Amino acid sequence: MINFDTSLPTSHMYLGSDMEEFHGRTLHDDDSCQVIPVLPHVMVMLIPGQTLPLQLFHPQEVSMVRNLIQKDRTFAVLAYSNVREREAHFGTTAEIYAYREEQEYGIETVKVKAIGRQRFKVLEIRTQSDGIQQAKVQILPERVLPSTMSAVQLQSLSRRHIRAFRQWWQKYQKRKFHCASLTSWPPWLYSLYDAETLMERVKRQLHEWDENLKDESLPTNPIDFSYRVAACLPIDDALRIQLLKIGSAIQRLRCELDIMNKCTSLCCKQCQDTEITTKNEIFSLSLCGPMAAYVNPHGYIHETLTVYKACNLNLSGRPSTEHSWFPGYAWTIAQCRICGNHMGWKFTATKKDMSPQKFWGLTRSALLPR
Amino acid sequence: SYNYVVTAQKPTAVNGCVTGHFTSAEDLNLLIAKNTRLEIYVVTAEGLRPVKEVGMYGKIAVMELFRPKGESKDLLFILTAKYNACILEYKQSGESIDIITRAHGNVQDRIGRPSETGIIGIIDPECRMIGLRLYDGLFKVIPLKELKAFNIRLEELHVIDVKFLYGCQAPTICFVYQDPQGRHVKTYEVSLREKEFNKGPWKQENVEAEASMVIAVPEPFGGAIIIGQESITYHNGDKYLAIAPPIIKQSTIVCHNRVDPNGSRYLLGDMEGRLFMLLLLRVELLGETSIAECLTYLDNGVVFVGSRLGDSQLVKLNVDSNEQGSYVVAMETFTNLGPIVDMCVVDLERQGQGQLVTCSGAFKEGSLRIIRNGIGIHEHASIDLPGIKGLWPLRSDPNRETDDTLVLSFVGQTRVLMLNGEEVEETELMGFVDDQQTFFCGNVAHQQLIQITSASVRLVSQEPKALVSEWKEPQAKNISVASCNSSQVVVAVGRALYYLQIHPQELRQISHTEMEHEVACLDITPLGDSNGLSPLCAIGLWTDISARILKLPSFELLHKEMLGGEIIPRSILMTTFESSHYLLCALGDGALFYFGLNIETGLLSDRKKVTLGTQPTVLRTFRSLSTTNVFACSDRPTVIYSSNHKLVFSNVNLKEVNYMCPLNSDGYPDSLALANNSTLTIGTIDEIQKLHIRTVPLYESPRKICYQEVSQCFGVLSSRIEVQDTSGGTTALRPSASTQALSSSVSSSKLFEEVEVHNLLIIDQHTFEVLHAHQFLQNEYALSLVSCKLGKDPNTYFIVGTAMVYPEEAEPKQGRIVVFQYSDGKLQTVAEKEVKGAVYSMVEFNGKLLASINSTVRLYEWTTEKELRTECNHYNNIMALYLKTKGDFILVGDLMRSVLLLAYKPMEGNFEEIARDFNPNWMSAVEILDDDNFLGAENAFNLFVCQKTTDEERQHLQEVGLFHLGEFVNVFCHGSLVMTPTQGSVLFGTVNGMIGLVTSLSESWYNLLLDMQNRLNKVIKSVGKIEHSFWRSFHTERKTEPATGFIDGDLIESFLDISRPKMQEVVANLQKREATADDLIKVVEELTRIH
Ligand SMILES: Nc1cccc2c1CN([C@H]1CCC(=O)NC1=O)C2=O
Ligand SMILES: [Zn+2]
Repeated sequence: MINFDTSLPTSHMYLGSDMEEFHGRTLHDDDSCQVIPVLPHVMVMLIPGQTLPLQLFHPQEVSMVRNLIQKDRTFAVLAYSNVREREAHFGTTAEIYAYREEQEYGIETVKVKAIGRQRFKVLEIRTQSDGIQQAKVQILPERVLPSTMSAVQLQSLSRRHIRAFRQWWQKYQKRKFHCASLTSWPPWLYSLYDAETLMERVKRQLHEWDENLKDESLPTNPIDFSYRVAACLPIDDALRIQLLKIGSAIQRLRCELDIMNKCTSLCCKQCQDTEITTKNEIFSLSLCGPMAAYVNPHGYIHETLTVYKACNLNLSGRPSTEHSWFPGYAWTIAQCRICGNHMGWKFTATKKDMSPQKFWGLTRSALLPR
Repeated sequence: SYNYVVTAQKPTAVNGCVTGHFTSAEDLNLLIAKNTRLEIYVVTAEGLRPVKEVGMYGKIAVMELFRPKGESKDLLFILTAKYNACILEYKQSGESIDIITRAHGNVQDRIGRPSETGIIGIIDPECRMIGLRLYDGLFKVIPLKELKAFNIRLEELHVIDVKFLYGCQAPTICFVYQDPQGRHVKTYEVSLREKEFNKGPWKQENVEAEASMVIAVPEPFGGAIIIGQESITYHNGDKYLAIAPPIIKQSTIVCHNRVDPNGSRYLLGDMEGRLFMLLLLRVELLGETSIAECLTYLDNGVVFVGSRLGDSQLVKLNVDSNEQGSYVVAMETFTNLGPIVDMCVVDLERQGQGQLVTCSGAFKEGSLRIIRNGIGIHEHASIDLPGIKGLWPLRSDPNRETDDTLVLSFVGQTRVLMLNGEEVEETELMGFVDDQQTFFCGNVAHQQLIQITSASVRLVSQEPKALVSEWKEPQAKNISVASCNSSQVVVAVGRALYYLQIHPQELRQISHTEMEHEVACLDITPLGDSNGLSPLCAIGLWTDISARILKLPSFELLHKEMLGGEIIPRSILMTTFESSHYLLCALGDGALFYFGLNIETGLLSDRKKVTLGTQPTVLRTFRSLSTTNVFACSDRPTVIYSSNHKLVFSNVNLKEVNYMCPLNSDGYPDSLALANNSTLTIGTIDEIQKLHIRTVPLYESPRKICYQEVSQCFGVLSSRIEVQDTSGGTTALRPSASTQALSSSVSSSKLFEEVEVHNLLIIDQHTFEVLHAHQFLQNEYALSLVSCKLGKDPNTYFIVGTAMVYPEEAEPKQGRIVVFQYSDGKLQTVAEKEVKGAVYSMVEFNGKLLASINSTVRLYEWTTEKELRTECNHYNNIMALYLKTKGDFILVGDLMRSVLLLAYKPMEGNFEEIARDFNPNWMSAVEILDDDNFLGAENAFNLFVCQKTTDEERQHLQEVGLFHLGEFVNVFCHGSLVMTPTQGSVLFGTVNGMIGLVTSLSESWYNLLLDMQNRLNKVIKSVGKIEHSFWRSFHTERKTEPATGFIDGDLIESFLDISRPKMQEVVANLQKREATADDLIKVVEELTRIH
């Protein structure tokens, strides 16, 4: 069994403690148009609910967020369709929750912890003199639907509420979707669109990654649950954007299950054919899931996936604990044996009593589900 | 896009029912909720008396009666699904009946998640308040004008059922609630003066894990009865009584009713159709009924079974059990088409005449329903007597009250038939002539018989048969036209008219006149409280073309209507429908004029024209089920009847009828002698209504239906429930269609505790008999069914789309496409194509077969080797449940209204995604209207229409129609039940049994009718005072947008029903081009013809 504290990564300790905490929450109305600033050096995609750690040191980015704290505390994160040509039609708002100003080495520097809130549709990307952009965006509403059966049952059969509990799930289908008999579809079809059902089908793989998972931690709400799960799936940008367009939690879970089932082997994006790891090696070393966004000392955000065994990797240099994202572990650069592509790191425990004694931190940009 | 939506057949399914004294504190009433409809009744003790039938602008969710303190009768509370609350009072004054809104408002909360176990509408026994559980964690209270409401924060979120407790000084509610720890019963006291809740009279006692219903039991008992899966518990603080009968273990009790007003006897009802009696604790099984949605005890032993899955009932609760041991006997069965899960339009019987066969009902109530537009005749005798020019019934025996003689008229000839029971014989009536054509004959005054011929007027005595009197025109001229009742005769001799009275052994010439022109037709029918003596003579004339009301005996003109035209009136008739007097005048061209007649003044008002046949119509009166009717004989035989003091015309399903008369003989009771060009038929008339419904019980669930003309049979997918037996298989619950097949067969496998068995049934298009039944594989779920010819092959095959369903599998990993040939009364299996998924839908595509295997859309080619060959595959990322086609363009549909248009490229042999839409909402059905438009059924009982320069513009669909239907559509179908103003016709089948019609309109016609709708709404009084515009507003938990691109046919049709001064109000400044009231009558008349 794993003894490592799965809460440690989620709290971004490497960023330092003693950060200004903000409680107050801002939420914009649905379909409303808003003008939100964009951070010039963020190139990652943020999912609602996902934590985004930042380490800003460019004077314009520093002044931007410094002024942001005085008001809204929200900024826009764009889902780039073409990162080189900086093209983005979608994005998510990020609200700052932890903040810290330091002055060092002749510069004014700031560290933030932000969280994804609301998805949006880009209308126009206007640019400012200082270099930082502004985005006229339209908030996309989260579309919540009732039970498939809600409409068909306005009757007496309505008052039928929701190992060994395998039969419970069949009795559940039999009971909940009994009124499918009034329709042109069977109860087993309706289950493919049931939020509770689709969640259990996902939770089935979430327990295969988190062996020591307590259901108390997991969100009951399908909206939060669909998003949490999206943020920890090691998939390409094209596929992540497609998931960000999704308005319904149902459509999302269905999409996520489809991905989860087709997901087999993870390759080197550069080689395309060199296999580095498999779905079976994936494990949740953090409560956020197997994958999370972390910042290096130069503000570069690496969404890293934790796996027990990796394969065509070669290491270089000696382990280091300096700025480690998993306290108690030392990192060492790992690259593709074939092409030399930076794949991530090998994390090795600094104490004999730690479980796991080693794991791999693979960056999702280096990977290809091919 | 502009569309028109109208009800072809109202909802049939019973949503709820109650008993009380609504009409009067004397009369026992039964109120039935058929969704948007309210049926009000009186318990006749010798039947069920229908008083009034009102329609509402909402789906009924709550319906409970109440009498608060000093009231003349009962007040009805109605709550719609859109939270329209209202109090309705009954108001009668003579012939006028009106529902009166006593209080009305909308109780919807600005926010809130509608609860899981639906809307609960309970009333305090003392009529102190209205309790509503619409949202989880709140309790809405309406104290019993604008229906003022307030909420009370309820701590226990998940409430199962609740009732208002009896015998309380302070109002109390008892509810079953569920929390993670368990499911427990609780009590709360509701205070109006404190506007909050206070602790209940007794403790939160723990109940059964599956405790479903709370039964409010009256004094001297008090407290509550909690019904569960196996247990029936009772709670009253310290008083507790827990019974667990094994007889209720099989099915869950879904509905109850109170038999004794004190609370000693209750009628319980389970999901399988069993009827229980809870005695005060002891439970006794009475017998089996239809699957009851609701139960009502009324009068002495009679029970109303309010069913939604099958035909509603009237049943007797005898204290004496029969041989089988049942204390339940079936009195009357009320047709319920709902749910319609599938349907198709077929040209059965006659071509051009559309008939609608539906997969209706569920489980044991499963049936096929054949809906044919028009009344039918049940033939009992057929005689070869060509060229009959007239028919008349007679009673040769004055002592006998029934007809024993039938007199036939021919070209210058008369024959007489005697009815010796079922035996018809050629005979001669003494006194009557055979050598002259007859214009009239029948039983007359002073126990005599009359015969009017082209020559004379002969009066014949009945004891014995002999000639008593004989009238002739002075110059021996021929009688042209003739009218006779019982004591009076008016005959024409060209322009001349003669009035004679029928006295004992005497035909008395009272008066005579000359007319302006030649007489074409005559009528002297006595109307009102006129004892066989008519003071009016209705007459049609040649050349001037007029209908004239003359006075008897003076012959003085009272009114003269100028019919207009060159075509002369052929038939004229004075009649009485629903106590209202009318004049009916048929023309040679087939046109029928109808007016209301004043018996005193003789004034013809409200002139209405109706086109019947191409031939001159002959009007004969007949009594059907103690009601006067008019049979209109032409090449389109019609019945002219009354409904809500408006004349209705429904076609008779007969090629042509020339002459008819009613015959009540010992062998043919309450019958109709009908004659055409070749034969005389004696038979009985069906129910006088617009549509006819033939019920073919299957005793199992019909799911899908299609037709094969080349086989003269229907292919039907049906499933039966079977329980797991103590053997390596299953056993049936009762015999049903699939078990009782003429020839039976089973699928042979090649692919790698209550069970659902799937079958393909083969039913003959006439008899409707199960010729064959092909049972599918174990765990095989049949989904789609299509009858077509594919590739170069000239044989029509029945194709079935299956899915291998297992409880562990979520998405079916296996499935088949099975090709069957129906020849020699057996299904020959041509091809068994195994696919890696569920075959949700299939369609014939320009000579190929398009099918959907889960999320993929496959195109199959039918080779010479007679095997479907995979051509091109479109991978959609959306499950392809809906698959519809028109030419080379395909429509793909997801349950979440995710539509995508495909197009097969003939030269490329691939699929091209034209346009896509992704607006999450539950979608139940979808149809292609035309090349650019397509109709669908969206969540919260709504309808919608999606329509088709830049690439971004053309690749995205536009929602052009939004409409709240109030019904859950399961099937769309291109067809019509009727033998240009509008474009196309799509019929739709709903869950409640409602059938509807959707057609297309022009920009101008749409706006004309939309303007008219707003105007009609300013006149028309709404039950519960609900705004029409609100009721039709597109509605979901989120957005409530007003209706667009849709015209409510049901509202537009009620223009022909409003008062003429109100029509004038509606048409005033309507329109630019001006709009005449007579123009808008023609437009609206034209639109009523589509259905
Ligand atoms: N020291 C240094 C210099 C330049 C880039 C980077 C680093 C350390 N690092 C990662 C190593 C893995 C970790 O757990 N935390 C980090 O911060 C980088 O990406
Ligand atoms: Zn590589």
